[PDB]
Amino acid sequence: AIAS
Amino acid sequence: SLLEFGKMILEETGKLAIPSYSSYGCYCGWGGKGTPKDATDRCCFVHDCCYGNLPDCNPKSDRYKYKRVNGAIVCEKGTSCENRICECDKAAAICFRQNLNTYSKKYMLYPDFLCKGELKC
Repeated sequence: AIAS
Repeated sequence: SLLEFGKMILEETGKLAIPSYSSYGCYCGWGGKGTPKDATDRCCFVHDCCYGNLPDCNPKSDRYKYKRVNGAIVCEKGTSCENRICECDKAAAICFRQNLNTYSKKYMLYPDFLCKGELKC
């Protein structure tokens, strides 16, 4: 997926 | 890229960037409005602003390199975008570290409608  | 920003966050905060900072406050992970809820959220807000300065780069997918010199994050030479992106992440990670003490769980999975207000970079 993702972080900020 | 998202793979690196993530690993960077873990080393720094011992927290998995996936739960922890993917749906925190108003700017952690998506998010594009309102007033940051706290420091950590401010961090994300800035990080998101940081990416805003690189219109023609691709943060989420361009990979870069970085080493640690005694824990000091060091962005290595790469493309102009990669270097700049690496710097933006670097900051976020430090920010996160610096505010661990105020990380609040009540800000995980925060509902959209609670993010009201306006804020410019």
